[PDB]
Amino acid sequence: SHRKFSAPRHGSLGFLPRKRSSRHRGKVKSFPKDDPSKPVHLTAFLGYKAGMTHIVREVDRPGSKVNKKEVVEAVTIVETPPMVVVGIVGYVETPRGLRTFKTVFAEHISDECKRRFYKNWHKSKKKAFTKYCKKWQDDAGKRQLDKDFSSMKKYCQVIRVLAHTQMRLLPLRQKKAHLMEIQVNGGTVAEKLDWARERLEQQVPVSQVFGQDEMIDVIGVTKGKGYKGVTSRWHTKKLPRKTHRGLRKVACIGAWHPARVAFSVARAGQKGYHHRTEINKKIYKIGQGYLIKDGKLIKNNASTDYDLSDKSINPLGGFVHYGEVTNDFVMLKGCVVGTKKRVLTLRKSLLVQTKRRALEKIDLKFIDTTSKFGHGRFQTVEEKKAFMGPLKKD
Amino acid sequence: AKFRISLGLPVGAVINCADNTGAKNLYIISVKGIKGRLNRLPAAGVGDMVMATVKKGKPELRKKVHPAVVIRQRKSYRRKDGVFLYFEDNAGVIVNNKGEMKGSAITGPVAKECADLWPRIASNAGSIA
RNA sequence: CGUGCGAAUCGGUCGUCCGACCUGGGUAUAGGGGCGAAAGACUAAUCGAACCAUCUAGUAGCUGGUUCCCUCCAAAGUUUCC
RNA sequence: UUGGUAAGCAGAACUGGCGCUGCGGGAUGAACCGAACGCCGGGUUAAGGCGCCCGAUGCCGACGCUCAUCAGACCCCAGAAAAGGUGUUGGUUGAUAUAGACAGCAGGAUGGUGGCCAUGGAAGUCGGAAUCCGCUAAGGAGUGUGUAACAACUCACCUGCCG
RNA sequence: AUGACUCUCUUAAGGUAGCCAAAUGCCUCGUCAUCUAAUUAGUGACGCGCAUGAAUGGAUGAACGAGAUUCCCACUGUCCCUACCUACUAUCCAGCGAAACCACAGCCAAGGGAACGGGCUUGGCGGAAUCAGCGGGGAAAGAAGACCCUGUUGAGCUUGACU
RNA sequence: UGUGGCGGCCAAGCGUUCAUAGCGACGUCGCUUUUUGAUCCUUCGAUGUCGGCUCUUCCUAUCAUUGUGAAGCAGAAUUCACCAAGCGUUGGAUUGUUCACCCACUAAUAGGGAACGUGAGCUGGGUUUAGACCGUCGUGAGACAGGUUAGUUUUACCCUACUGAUGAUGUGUUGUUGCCAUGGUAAUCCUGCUCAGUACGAGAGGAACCGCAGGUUCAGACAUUUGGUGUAUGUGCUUGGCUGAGGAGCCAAUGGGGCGAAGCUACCAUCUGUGGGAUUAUGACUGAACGCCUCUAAGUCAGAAUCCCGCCCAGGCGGAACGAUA
Repeated sequence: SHRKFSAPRHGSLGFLPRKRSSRHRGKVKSFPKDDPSKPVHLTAFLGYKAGMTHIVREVDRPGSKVNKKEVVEAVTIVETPPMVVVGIVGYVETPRGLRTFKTVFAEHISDECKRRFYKNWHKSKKKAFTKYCKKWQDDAGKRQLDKDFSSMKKYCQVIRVLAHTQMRLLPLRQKKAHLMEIQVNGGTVAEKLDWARERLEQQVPVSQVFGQDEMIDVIGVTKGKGYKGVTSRWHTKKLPRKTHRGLRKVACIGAWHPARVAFSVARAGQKGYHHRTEINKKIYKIGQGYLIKDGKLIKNNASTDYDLSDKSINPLGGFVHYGEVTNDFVMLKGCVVGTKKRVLTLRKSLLVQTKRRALEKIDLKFIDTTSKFGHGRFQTVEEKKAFMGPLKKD
Repeated sequence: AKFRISLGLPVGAVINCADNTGAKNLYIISVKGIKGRLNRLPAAGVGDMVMATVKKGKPELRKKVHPAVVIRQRKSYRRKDGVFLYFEDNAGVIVNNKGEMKGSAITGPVAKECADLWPRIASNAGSIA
């Protein structure tokens, strides 16, 4: 006998192995598909979640009732010190998949990157890549090496690069810089590898991977939340107040006979810290860091064209629970996964993007700095003194 | 076309009236346009078009269902522009099925989402929002 | 609480509270018997007939059980009268 | 073989089982098919089998039938018909043909007559029983479509090409 | 339509005051009126009353009620739709440390079978040892079914059963 | 499997005519087990026995939507059939309901199974113990598918199952980056403008695509802004007591009360939700069988909420390529 009236159901039945993710950095499960027509470029990159604030813009979309009017849309701030290549890595095509073929490293690998090979840097003689480099300046290691760069040049078809972050430049406690494979999509593998080598030990900035007003996809790990109940985890109906042993439950587990209990049904357990891949997050501006010149330091990030004050995206008292943002940044409309301080893999889209809500070019008119630690009313410290006069300290 | 709102007038509320019919109370029996879900109480807000019983007025009108419209609200609703906006009361008029008023004028303001939407109230209006 | 603190408790909310009120001591009523503002209530954790010993190992066309091996033969549920 | 629509239902005649009984076979199991047993060596068998699971066709085994966008594969046994087919395949009866059939592609398809009884009309065409000849190579007192009556257009039956 | 009136069979008389779809009316969610947007509900009349009716008591009524029932103003997490906080446990550690229950045990399909198998048959399959939860399954535990039937087994009640 | 439920064959006639658009008298072949019956095979040293609360899966005999054929289809609509069970199928009054009937909204408010799904999940409102009152029966103890009032819902710490958390196995020890076998699976429906007061229609009425702009229903996140919490016991007030008294505060199982950072958090705040292949109905190109035709017999085309791979989630008693190696 049957269900008297119908509903729909509680939760998504693809996402269901609701376990605490095996990895702490978002894995890219799938990069795009290349076409030898277009020139070389990296695909992915690395940032850190540092904040959230307002904007204000004057909108064009002909048709709707918000045309040439001024909305406010919200944003996140992702901080992006430019990344440093240290190697290449070749993959081959097969009938059991994609076997990894040969790996090489640069002569000079930093100590934030010699920090990525250890569980303990305190006791260890830091001996990784000590015998390896050696090869890069003897006349019997220019040939063996370029035997092999001439072996990828034949056999391999997929080519990738490898880049360590820069945690000498972030305001965090830690010092262990993230190694991350990245696909290089473009010309025939000959060209693809003429470009790579040439970049070992160089810096690659965010101007080069991404551009303004783009549609990127955002990969990471969730804000975690503890072994939580069935009412918080799955979003069921509470029970009515008279129930003998509790009312934040499912009251019927299963029927009598197919006498098991099915993975379909909702249960207690761990809430959050899953892995997750949201899409189609826009880019409203790519920021510039604190460049010094001619004595003075220049720090106008937030300076829009429509108010030209001296301020950077940084708010009064700093961003909360994080730091100050000096290094060049990207400004995402909408919210993104993870806590503050947590590391956020980027990516292009797979899907070739033409609608109208894609091709919408953006320029802004306001960017928020009023302290988030409280309930702010002042845009910049100097403006305060001017409103308030001198205090009993002066 | 109509943007959405943050809504608070579900079934069996009593909003007061803002026309000169001989109607104080309006009582919402259901909302027009709504489809469903198990256990959800169907609700209207500003600009929506309710179905309504009058509860104390000119005996003429009491006992029967007329279509009403909502005009001011007590729930807070965010316009695109940035602001949260809210009123003193819950205020609405008695309408025939096609969208035209029953009273001559309105005792108060109107909300401009509900002075935008309708083609037959904004010219009765006291002061739009 | 419900393998409890309790073989009927404890908590918040409750009914009466100068009158057929509410309690200590001494005393009369004893089992087809007592007592009952009357529910078959109460009569030492027992009540539409209390408890202790005997007659007693009371009787059962009905349940349950019924202890070492090999050798040989091997049935009946149908007929009258209760 | 009696009651009951029927029941893995109630009830009786003859013989043989099961209960008390294991053994080959029917994947599976009281009753169905083979055979009834002290402990074992050779031999041949019953009923059933012979791709692998699994002993045995790993035969130059015979002649036919059948395609399924829900095929078929064994006594009791465990899935079902009235009604239909221009799939293909055997069979039975009787007509159309070198005197020129069967396609197809062309030319005719009449008057007395609008045949009489009914009905507001029955020109052949709801309807009723009756249902003829002058002409011929051939044209029926009529095969259908169409109208208030028709008109107007087919087909019964014959002709040229074709073999 | 309606029946003031008239007869006719019957018993010890044959229901007189009042009072109803009730704490009492089968048909029944009786039907006119009242309260709701909508009412097997509540209340105001109508009596045909299966089986209303006068100390076996009838009809009424101020006060009263931890008694049964309906609707309006107040107020609310009872609901739309759930959030967060605090106290004590639960959790982890040292010291002390019991119970119920237990053929043997413990992953599924379908098949037969005392007709709803964890063990049999055919398939799917099977990778030490364990911490927190849950309440599908063990036709879970708990008590020689309290219902029904039998027994030539009893008791408590009652009269025209027998003594 | 009689009664119930559902469906076929034959065709007198209904249909202005015309048996078959849409129906189906006399008759007759069946299917189902969401109706009650039949019977008693299993359970009496016990399978907890009415209906609502909550949750999942299946069927389909298709109520919506997708894809098409027929109408007695001019357009709007309405009716019969096909593939199709992808995705939904709601809020209220009287009643204990299973059933019934009315209000309103709607793309639509199709039907069923799962021990008549579901009491160591709840509720006990009904039935079906012991108190009490009537209305029929009996001289009576007593009796009522005649009605009423009040009447205690026990256990989990063992196995499994399901959800999560440590670990096990191999390549010499250990660490870095990765591939993907097999499992899991996601998005859905609807207005407005425009076409257009156009096609069609002698009137009344009244369509469609491509292109815009929003919306529901479901899913996955998030806290800049509104909203909720508040024992930072953070700082204003304030009542009763208490240290002789002012300044400094304490007890009243958080004293009350006012505004409140951080963190948690809500369609009560904002953010995102998607690409290709083979083919079902069906409609078709060449073309036989069968001198003519013919979607079919051999050959060739288009084709869809279905199906399957991917996008996404988890990663095997499955590998790989790289550095240090006491």
